[PDB]
Parts: sequence; structure tokens; C-alpha cells
Amino acid sequence: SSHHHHHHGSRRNIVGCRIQHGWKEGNGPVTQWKGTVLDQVPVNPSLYLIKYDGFDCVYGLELNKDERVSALEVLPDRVATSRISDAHLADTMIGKAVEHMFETEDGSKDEWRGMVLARAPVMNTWFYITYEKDPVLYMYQLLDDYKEGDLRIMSLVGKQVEYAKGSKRTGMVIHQVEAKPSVYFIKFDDDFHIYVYDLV
Amino acid sequence: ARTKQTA
Ligand SMILES: [Mg+2]
Repeated sequence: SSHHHHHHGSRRNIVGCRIQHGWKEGNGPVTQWKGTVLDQVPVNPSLYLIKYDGFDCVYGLELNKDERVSALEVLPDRVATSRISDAHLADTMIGKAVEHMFETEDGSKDEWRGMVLARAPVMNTWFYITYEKDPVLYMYQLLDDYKEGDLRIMSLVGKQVEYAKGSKRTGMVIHQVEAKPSVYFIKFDDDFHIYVYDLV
Repeated sequence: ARTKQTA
């Protein structure tokens, strides 16, 4: 965000780019983060959706405006053009409820009910997914899970929302899932997770 | 199968 002067500020298009930056929360140390920018929210173009290396959840961050971000560098690395291994499975998987198997410590089975929401932008071979017992936005290469037998297959945008916790968290509806139009992405203030709910 | 991380 450069003040190309006075009332104007210009901004590089970083959708699809690898980025790295520092992160400082309160009186902690700066931590180092490296991620792939997936999208820029239409109803709030300073808000980006980001997949960070080593974190399964997708995060929503105002990368240019959030004071907690420092030394924001967009990298020259280009995400490799991948073709999806089984396109038919990939396409038919969208919008479907799924049983996604996860291991806990020393191999006890933990099966999570979920819903595949979409093919991820930018990172072609990855899928947007959320879970009944954890309604935030996750990202995984599900065709790997499927081939290993670990995956079994079975507009309000712009509006604000409020959610009761003896508290109230307010948030905004930022995206409608194309495969299932009654399912939306929600970004709450002071939470960088993307929440996923059916708002029927 | 995958392992679950934490928030
Ligand atoms: Mg179950």
C-alpha cells in the first residue's frame, strides 16, 4: 500500500502470489509466516484469504492494513501449474458431504463428518472443506486422502451477522459457496479464521 | 491418515 499521493493509495495484485511476513501479537516476539494468497474478498478488497505453510485452516487477513503484519514481502516463487489427477472425482466431490478420517496419537481412528465446498483457487489440487464439529474453512489435497481410503463421499453476501457465545461476536458474510448457495463464508472481527455456515 | 493440528 503506497500513497500514490494524497487521497490515493496503490496496491499490487497479490492474488496467486507466495508471500512472507512477520507477525506480532501484543507483547510477543515477531513470528515468521510464509503463505499462498488464495483470493481477495469482493465485499472487502483489503481482506485476503491466505493458505499458510504448515497450517490447515484458511486465514482471513487485511495484509496491507493490519498493524500486526510487518516486513510483508511478496515472493518471486510461482505456484506450480498442476493438473488435477482425477478431474471427474474432483468435480463430483464438490458440494458433497464426506467422512474424513484422521489419526490421533498412535493410530486411533477419528472420523470427521465434513463437506467439500469447492476446488481451491490458485492451488489447483487442493480443496476447500469444513466440518460439522469444526465449522471453519480448511484446505487439503483430498484426492490423496481418497486414494488412501481416508475419505468417503456420500445472496446474503455483504450482510452482517451476530453470534452469541455471555458475549456477542459480530461478523460479515464474505462469500457464497457456488456448489451449495445456502452455505456462506463468515469473517468475524478479531478472529482470522473463516467460519462456514448454512444460513438457510 | 492425517493428524489433527490445533487452532
Ligand atoms: Mg462419524
